[PDB]
Amino acid sequence: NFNGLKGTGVLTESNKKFLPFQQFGRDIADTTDAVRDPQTLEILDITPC
Amino acid sequence: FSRLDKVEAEVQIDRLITGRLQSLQTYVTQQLIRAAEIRASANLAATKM
Repeated sequence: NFNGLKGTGVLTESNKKFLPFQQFGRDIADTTDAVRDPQTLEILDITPC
Repeated sequence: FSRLDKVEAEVQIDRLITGRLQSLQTYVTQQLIRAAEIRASANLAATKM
């Protein structure tokens, strides 16, 4: 869960650079594929295991 | 599921399951119709061979 966004998957450090105002990354299916951790401002890709 | 109960979530989910399932029966019908054209070609290619 990130900020209420429930899901299941494997988290890994992203090379994606979010701009200051983004919290979620979306794929072509509009599913959240990346997220900025709310305590430490670095980006995880979310992948189904 | 992040926001509704096991009583109204279902009333929404039922429409995602219906739509996405119809999106499969449509894709499978398209593949079966195309498979029949590739077969006509494969039968001509075997006859050319």
